[PDB]
Amino acid sequence: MNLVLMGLPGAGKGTQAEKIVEKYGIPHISTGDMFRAAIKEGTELGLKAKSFMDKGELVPDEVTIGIVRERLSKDDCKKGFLLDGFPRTVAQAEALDNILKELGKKLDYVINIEVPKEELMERLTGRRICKTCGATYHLIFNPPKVEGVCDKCGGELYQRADDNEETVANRLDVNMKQTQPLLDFYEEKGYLRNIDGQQDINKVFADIDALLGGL
Ligand SMILES: Nc1ncnc2c1ncn2[C@@H]1O[C@H](COP(=O)(O)OP(=O)(O)OP(=O)(O)OP(=O)(O)OP(=O)(O)OC[C@H]2O[C@@H](n3cnc4c(N)ncnc43)[C@H](O)[C@@H]2O)[C@@H](O)[C@H]1O
Ligand SMILES: [Mg+2]
Ligand SMILES: [Zn+2]
Repeated sequence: MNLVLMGLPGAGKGTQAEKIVEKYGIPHISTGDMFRAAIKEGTELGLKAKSFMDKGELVPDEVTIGIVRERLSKDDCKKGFLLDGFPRTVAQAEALDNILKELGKKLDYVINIEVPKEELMERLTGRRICKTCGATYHLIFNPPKVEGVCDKCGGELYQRADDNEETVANRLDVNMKQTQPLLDFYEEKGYLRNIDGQQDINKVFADIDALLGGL
């Protein structure tokens, strides 16, 4: 099961990834998580990635493609993987097509979670994230059981630094620009599937899981 999740910032990629992982346990490969970890530990690639992230810009394609190519070469990706947030440019999609050729592999689906851009700033500025397990919640749209507390592991919820209004405006503009050409690229391959991201979280997943049924 070789999958890509795509979607504009705040459409609900991470939320659906956790469900897909919870049910199928395929590795979750998130370029955002990889960069964020690189930052936590002060590698030079991490420190250079931070300046783009802080501004809501994309990290350059060469860097991103390099780390994905190395990550997909591991034994845990031999039977399946869930790419989350990569590709997000056509150039990344071309790279991925060729990385996969090198490995003797092919994508099964690119799952695009669609939500109108005009709803998305609200989704990110109100997001709260578990410090321990990374599960996400939203103060209005999807709150936790107890204010301040993750329902999964009990950890404390924080605001991600790039979920600032100004950074969010730039992330939506940057990703909007990249999205239509990427959609066209995969629509031509035949394995792009669009999911209505406006529905409730379980129903979105239901729609995704209809596709994943043939493992
Ligand atoms: N490939 C690449 N190339 C170059 N640079 C790269 C890169 N990948 C990453 N980067 C760099 O790293 C940065 C961060 O990238 P990354 O971490 O990938 O962020 P992103 O793509 O902006 O996605 P987000 O995590 O913001 O949103 P999400 O859709 O996953 O939302 P969630 O499920 O939490 O949901 C959002 C909110 O909505 C809520 N919610 C979700 N679903 C629903 C629903 N159905 N109903 C109600 N509320 C919902 C949630 O509770 C939550 O509060 C980039 O800006 C860039 O700088
Ligand atoms: Mg995410
Ligand atoms: Zn948690």
